[PDB]
Amino acid sequence: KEKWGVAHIYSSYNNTIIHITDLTGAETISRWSGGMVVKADRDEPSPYAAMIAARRAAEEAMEKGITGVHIKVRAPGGSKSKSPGPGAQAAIRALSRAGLRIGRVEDVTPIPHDGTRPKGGRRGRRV
RNA sequence: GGAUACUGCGGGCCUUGGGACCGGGAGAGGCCGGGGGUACCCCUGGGGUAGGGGUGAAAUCCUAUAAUCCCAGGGGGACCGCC
Repeated sequence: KEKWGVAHIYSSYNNTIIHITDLTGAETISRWSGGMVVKADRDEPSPYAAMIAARRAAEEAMEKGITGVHIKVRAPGGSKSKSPGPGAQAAIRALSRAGLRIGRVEDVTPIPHDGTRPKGGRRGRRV
């Protein structure tokens, strides 16, 4: 029989997390970060690191018996940035190549109807 | 002593300036009461294993008394995105 899961991707300017669950999101299957596959902190969001972690997670999922997968991609959002990083697309293509079938794709970046104050300081960062 | 255009004083008239009223509409004008929208933070439960965050690069910091991440619930305070 064909079973479907869900891949949550959390992408940032500093790391990428790929997490595969069942359709309910209450049972976890695999979880891999860009910091498990490199040793430089400045490479955690490299799309190659993302590809590698995606491959590991996909192979573990297949071993567990997962065939299809829906996708929810996310940036931190809220008061932080609303734009994903560059590892998300890499991870998606890597999941496709690993051998899983892909279903729906959606963005779930949480966005403020009007909310809290960000960290700048009325003048932002000045480096 | 004389004159009466202008100004002042006294008395009548006018509607052009201003004010009052009727009508159908506009608008984030103000105050009061009620109902909501996402997001964020804390707590409690379930899943899961080793890093998460952060930078020009890093480290102080959180983490094995189980973090980041995913799910189900409870509470609280500010704000009202796109249009």
